[PDB]
Amino acid sequence: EALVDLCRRRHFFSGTPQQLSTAALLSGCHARFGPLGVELRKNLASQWWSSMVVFREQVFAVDSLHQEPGSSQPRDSAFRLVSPESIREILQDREPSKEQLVAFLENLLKTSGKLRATLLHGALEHYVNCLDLVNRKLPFGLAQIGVCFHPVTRVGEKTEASLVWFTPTRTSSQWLDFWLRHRLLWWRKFAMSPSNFSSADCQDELGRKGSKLYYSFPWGKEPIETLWNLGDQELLHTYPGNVSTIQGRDGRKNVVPCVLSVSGDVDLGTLAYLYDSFQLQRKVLKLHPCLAPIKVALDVGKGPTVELRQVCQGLLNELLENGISVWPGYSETVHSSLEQLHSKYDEMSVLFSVLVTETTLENGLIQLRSRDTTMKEMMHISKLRDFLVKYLASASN
Amino acid sequence: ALVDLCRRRHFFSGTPQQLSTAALLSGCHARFGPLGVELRKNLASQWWSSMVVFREQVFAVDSLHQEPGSSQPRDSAFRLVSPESIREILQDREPSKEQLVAFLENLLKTSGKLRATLLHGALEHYVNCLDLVNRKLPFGLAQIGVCFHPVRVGEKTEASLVWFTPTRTSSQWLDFWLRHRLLWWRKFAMSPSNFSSADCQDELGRKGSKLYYSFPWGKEPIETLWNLGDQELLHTYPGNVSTIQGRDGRKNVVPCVLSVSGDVDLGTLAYLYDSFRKVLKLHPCLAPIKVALDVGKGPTVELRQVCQGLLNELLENGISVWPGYSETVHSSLEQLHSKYDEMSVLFSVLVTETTLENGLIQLRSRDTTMKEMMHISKLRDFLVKYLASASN
Amino acid sequence: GQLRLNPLLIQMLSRGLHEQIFGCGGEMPDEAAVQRSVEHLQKHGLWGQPATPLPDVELRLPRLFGGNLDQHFRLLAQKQSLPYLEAAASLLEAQLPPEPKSWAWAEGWTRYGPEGEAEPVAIPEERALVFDVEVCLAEGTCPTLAVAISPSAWYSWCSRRLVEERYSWTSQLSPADLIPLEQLVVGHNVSFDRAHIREQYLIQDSRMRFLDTMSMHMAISGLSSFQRSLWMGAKSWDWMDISSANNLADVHNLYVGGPPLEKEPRELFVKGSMRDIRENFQDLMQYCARDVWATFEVFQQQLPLFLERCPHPVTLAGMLEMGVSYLPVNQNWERYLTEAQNTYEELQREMKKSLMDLANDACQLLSGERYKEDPWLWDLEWDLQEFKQKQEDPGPPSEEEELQRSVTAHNRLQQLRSTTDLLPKRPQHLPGHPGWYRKLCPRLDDPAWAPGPSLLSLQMRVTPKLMALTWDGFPLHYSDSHGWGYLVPGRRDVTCPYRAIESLYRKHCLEQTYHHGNGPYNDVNIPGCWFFKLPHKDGNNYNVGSPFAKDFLPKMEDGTLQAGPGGASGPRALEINKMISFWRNAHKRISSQMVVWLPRSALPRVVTRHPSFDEEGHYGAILPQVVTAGTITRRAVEPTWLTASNARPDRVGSELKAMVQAPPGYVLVGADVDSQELWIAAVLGDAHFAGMHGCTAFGWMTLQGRKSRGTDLHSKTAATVGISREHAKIFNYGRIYGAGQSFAERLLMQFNHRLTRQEAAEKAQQMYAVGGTESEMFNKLESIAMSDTPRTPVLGCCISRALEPSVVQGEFITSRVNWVVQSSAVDYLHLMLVAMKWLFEEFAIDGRFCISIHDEVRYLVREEDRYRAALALQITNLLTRCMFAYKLGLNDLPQSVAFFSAVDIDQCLRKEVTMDCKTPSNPTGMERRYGIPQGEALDIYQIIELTKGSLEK
DNA sequence: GCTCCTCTAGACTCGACCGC
DNA sequence: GCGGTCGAGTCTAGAGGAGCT
Ligand SMILES: Nc1ccn([C@H]2C[C@H](O)[C@@H](COP(=O)(O)OP(=O)(O)OP(=O)(O)O)O2)c(=O)n1
Ligand SMILES: [Ca+2]
Ligand SMILES: [Ca+2]
Repeated sequence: EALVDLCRRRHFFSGTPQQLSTAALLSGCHARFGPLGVELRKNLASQWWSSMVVFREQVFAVDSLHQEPGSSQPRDSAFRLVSPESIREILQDREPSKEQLVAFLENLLKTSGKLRATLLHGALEHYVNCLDLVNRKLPFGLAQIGVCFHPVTRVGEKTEASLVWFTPTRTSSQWLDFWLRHRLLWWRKFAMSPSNFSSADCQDELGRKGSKLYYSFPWGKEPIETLWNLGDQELLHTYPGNVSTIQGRDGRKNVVPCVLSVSGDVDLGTLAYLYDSFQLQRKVLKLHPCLAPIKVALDVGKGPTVELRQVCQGLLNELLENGISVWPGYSETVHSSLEQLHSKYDEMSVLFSVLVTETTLENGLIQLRSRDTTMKEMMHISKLRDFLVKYLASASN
Repeated sequence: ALVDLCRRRHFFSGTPQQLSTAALLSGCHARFGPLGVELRKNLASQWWSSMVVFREQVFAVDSLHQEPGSSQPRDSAFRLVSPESIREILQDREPSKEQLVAFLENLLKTSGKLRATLLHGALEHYVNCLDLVNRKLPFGLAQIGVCFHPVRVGEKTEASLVWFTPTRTSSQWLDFWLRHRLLWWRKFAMSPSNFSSADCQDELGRKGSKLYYSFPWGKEPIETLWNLGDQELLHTYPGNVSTIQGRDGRKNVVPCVLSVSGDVDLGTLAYLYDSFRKVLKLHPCLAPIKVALDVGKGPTVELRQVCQGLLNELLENGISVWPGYSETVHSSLEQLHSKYDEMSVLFSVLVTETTLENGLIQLRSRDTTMKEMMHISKLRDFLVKYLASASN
Repeated sequence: GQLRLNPLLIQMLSRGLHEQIFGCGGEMPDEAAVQRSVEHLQKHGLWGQPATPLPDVELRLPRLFGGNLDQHFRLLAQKQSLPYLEAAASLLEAQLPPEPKSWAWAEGWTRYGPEGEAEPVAIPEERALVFDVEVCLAEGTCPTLAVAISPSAWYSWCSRRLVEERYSWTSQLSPADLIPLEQLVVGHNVSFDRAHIREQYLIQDSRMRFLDTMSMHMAISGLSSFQRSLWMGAKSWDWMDISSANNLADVHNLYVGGPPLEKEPRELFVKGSMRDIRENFQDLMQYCARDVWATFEVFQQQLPLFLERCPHPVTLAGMLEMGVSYLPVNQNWERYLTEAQNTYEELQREMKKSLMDLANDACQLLSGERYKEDPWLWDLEWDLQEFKQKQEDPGPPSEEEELQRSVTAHNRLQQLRSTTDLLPKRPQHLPGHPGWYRKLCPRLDDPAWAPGPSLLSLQMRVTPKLMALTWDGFPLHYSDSHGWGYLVPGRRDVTCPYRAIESLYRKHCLEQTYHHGNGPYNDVNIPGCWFFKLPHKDGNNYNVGSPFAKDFLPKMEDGTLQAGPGGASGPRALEINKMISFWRNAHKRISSQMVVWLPRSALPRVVTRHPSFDEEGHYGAILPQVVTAGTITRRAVEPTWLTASNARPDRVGSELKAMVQAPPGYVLVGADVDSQELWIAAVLGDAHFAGMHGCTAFGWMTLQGRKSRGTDLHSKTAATVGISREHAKIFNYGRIYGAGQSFAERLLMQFNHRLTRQEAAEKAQQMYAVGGTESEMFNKLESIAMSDTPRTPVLGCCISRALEPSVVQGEFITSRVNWVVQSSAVDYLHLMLVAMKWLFEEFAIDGRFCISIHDEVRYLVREEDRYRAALALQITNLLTRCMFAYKLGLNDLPQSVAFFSAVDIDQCLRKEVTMDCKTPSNPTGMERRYGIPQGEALDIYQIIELTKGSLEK
């Protein structure tokens, strides 16, 4: 069975079979994630945010608009925002001439806003605010997770996690190497096959040096993250005028920082992690415990159903208050055999399966099944939450 | 002025010309700083938890920012046009008046369109999520995303829940959602009386409700509820009906659609206004900065290793901490306290020579403005307890 | 013309060089010898073969002093070794007052004259000294105290760390943090003591040389590995009274005797700390003085004996020049170390994760009792311990309804909490999981608990079973009576699934009683299978305990020790184990190298004013602790640097040699001798048979063979019986060293386990029997070894007293036949060093000796003198080859071995300039992330053009 | 041909607190 | 009263060296 079909059945991917092809998945022109896929991507984005901001010094959140001011660049392919009302007016109000229509079409390429293709421009506009926040100290950084639009005609949407790192050029190379190593380690942390995450140096048309991470998809390698060593040109272009406001304190001296652009693709990263999980035997998605959308699954059988469901509802409330995702399989009206339920949970990358039987009302013991070992362990209810928290904490660090 | 205080503390961003009430409410510029972004993220997390995690049969939905787009004129959403086409039109065969007219018509007839509401995003995922729940009604779809509305394009981040129900139970579910949303909005506010509700009627006569926050200039709609019926679902799914019928007991029925949509940018603005010596008493579950670490009287290396450990401690636990010890500027204690008050810092931690001697760290509470001593080992547990308490 | 030939049609040296080196006249070859050589070559089919002549070389060599080439080298060595032998003789004739009563404590050197009067001095201010350095191992590599003796008065020195009560110092060392000091410094294992000298790390060379009593002991009365083993075991045996180990106590007992030295049981430097060293300062100083006096007595009793057994001064000059090794390093060394360690840790983590995944996937065989059919996990414990005990849609709930539902759910959940008393106070450890999986997982009570099988490791007996390792298609099996092994299916005599073994072997044979090996071992009695042990290096009697040992890496690279089923993470773990073997086995030595970084002030003016120089960079030097004579063969021994390791695309940390980088303004000029030992054996055979190069078949093949074309000895040996080149090279080198037929048989069995003992014996006999190609070369080696006093046929260096036939009778012949060739090679190295130093001093060439690995010579020469250095290397090689021929009675030299094939000029010590040295630790390359352009390899013709055929600037 | 050592690691064995 | 885990004790195979600290 193909992995894409399994993901579609278990709601990791969404769309028609025409949208489940490799080209359609890579394009990003359509919503390609179900609720489980959305939760997996949210977990991946939260891990990236924690690693790159929370545990890192002088990295701050930045918000940027999807629209950018219009530009007259020679070959910008970014789609333009045109008001339909203005077009309707022009075309059915005063009947202009051919030259007037030519001018109107020219104006659409001179004042119409454009959808952002990268998050680099958004972070640069907030450079002064972050300079003021850090008392003009260096090195600081800006991180943002958002949607970037890319031409494919059709428009493709891809979610980008971008870290813009400001640092003096004297440490630009060491910072670039450290960031490359850290990103490689972060991508290989949750990978069952870390050897499939590669790295290679690339050069742009302007001669700048940089790296580019890869993942070995079955069809071939795809760039899941790119690092660029951009000079001071970007900051100067974004702030044409006095240089005093652009300079940052490199200790006892004021230096214009060198911009490092670290750009990851979390949609392609989630696809890569879904491919890494499947072995490519029991069909099971061996997602990392920090990335599994569902960690605990509850079930009820051999009633009385009222007491068992009340106990399961109490356990669900207890687990949710501690930040554990639980799939309430007891509320399902249609019941299936435990073999099919176990197969479904394994295909959904559910870490643990909890079964609350009628014997639980007497001694409090529940049957705990693990995804990794497919072994059932009798554990007491009061000790389930602590075990799950300890397991998640150990799997995190 | 609250706006200036939030701009100087990195809650609000932009030029002073963009700090006007109209500019703030339009959403045409990124109006939030890093602290504002963190506060908005905390509010979004609270909304997501209360509406999905602690709710039955509510699931995540991810939808595109563009719609297939159509000729329907009433549409005012900005369109998506490839610049390369226009360049080809203007720098090549050089067509004529009629051909330019045809090209302009084709832009409105067939092109992308920016979304104005998240309602249509969930309706496209209705079938897949219905299959996910084994067609068991009721179930809902929640999504927090940015929507574009013409004012220049204004951007507003909207948290929307599309609650599919059988027709008979529409009113009860709508009232339950209204009361739940009102309680959720009033939970984080020091002045719950400022939040209010008022019934409203749609153009097509569909009944609904709205939630308002009493801003100092007036009441602005922060959330709007509607009873859309089966019109939208049938519009999005023409042809066969058996593929959009949920299960209501034994009988099947096309579910009614309830639209629960709130603006989290305007909600963040309302909570900033409610939080307002200048002190911002943000709710502890919403405050972007909870722990502030400070040093005093030296020595440097040992205290910084102390504060550094107290920081990895609170970061592993999951508590956001502002590293105020790494600051090169040696500001006064009262200045630091005032700055932390302005930045809505929950608790301030002071590390001195006594901490090296005994191990006690002075803890200052923003609400009571009192200084208390506490051991290092008990700081994490106290912070976790305090956060848990506030969350309930 | 300039072309000279040989009666065997071998191109000889050109007239221009021949008249300068060997003079004119010569002697007509004898008709009988030429006829015999022609007959011998014709019998082997090595006569009349075509040979393309090489272009003639003309060069004006520098004035060769004396009559012959030998007198020139003697004069050069005597001039180089005069100021040091003078100091050595002064030490021999020195009279020294007794040890001082009370040592001083102030910083710096202290002079102790008569009656033990203390007097501080900045430096000893003496020509000759005997050195002994004590360093606090716990504190670091910086020396702590040092005691030295002089012919005038005693001296002592203590570091500032020992004296001053300051807090912890910086990690990086400086020349100002070392012992301050022509000059001669003597000691036991003086290579270690040399590394603690300030002036020894400067880029410019100071006139200081070191005599190591251990090297002289090995040259005089050294012990072989077997001799060392016998001597250690005991303490035909008449040689034990004249030989001793390299310890100072054993050497003192052997050469001076008297009251034997006793090692201090306190061991403050080895084991203690700074405080203990401070407390017992006087006793440590007394022990150091005892060691210094013992070394002085050893030197007094050794120097005349060493000069009598090694009368040629070239040997002494070379030994003095082998002890001044200087490996320059920069800030890239720290990078390399950090990258290698990080890669090693990452690969260890990945391998552990793969093993945990294999263990987790192995548990699924419990269902249906499928583990009984697994070829590997059939015998494990799969027991499981039992647990021990002591509608239509309703509308939305109202606020009261939801509140009461929540509170009643909470109360119902809290009611079950009272059942904690009903549970045993000692919880079970994973009863549901099988028995073997319980061991691999830590208990929940453990404070160091980790999820899954976190205790699994490579060394356990279940890892090979989880990885499904197979030996030639046979699953591995551990027998307590015989260790590890493998099961061969097909026998017709929980039960092991022999049918599964048969199916697996059929699959392996189709996709890629009938087996020979360590023995069927019918005592194990596994139904349907036989138990053959894994071949151990020590022998069939010994039993293996781990198939992941360092002796199985060649066996698994050949495709025999393969991971079978579970191929997702199975073979990946084996690949990771192969990749990190070198770093695992040698990270302690590499990371502990004593690196000292010079200040910018101490750097010469050339380095600071170079375009490639960087102000933020640090240039340092690693001084190898090379024992100039660490074996009976007098070859330098160093585990870290003096090895055959080279950068590999699948080894972590293999590029350590590439990290030795020349400083700006200087370049590393090197050259590798092409088949040095083979050529030495060939020329010995040629001089023994008929007195002319190429008379022997072995010499003719050595001179005419070419690796590329496929006529060389190693390629022909490999093609004769079908072996790999490296294995054939090992075979041929062992045979030349004197290995018997048993060594050949064991090598054939080890390289190809499919060979039986009888077939290996037959193949070894056929190879050794080839009236053969190397008979005369060997007869010569046996004659030299069996003489009364076996001396080197070039410099006349006498053999170790422990190997003379007067004390070993007819024993230890395989050692002496190897000693002859290896000591000839060492004398060749000595001649090379003497000639290179003479050429550098005469023509004012700025450079110094860098390192001598195996048959390679490296010189840190200024860049502006890189071609002059290459021409000097070519001239020295020509002179050494001519001297070797002259000492054997041959006043000529073949053109094919007269000059180097390529004199490397590179910024690092890589094996070849074309290599990029990509390794899991440095995947990009040397040039990509360090700035090392490829070097230039030049032949003699290219060097002549760029130097105008002269050495003067 | 082929000793010794000190060492780490692993696994089998047996006495022994302690809870049932 | 008795057996269940647990903590050393020991036995053994691999590894590093046979120098100086
Ligand atoms: N099997 C071997 C090979 C080499 N050496 C020694 C003798 C040489 O002087 C030195 C370097 O030899 P290499 O193996 O590096 O090169 P070779 O001299 O063997 O030439 P080739 O590699 O072309 O066979 O190492 C040895 O003892 N045993
Ligand atoms: Ca010494
Ligand atoms: Ca060579």
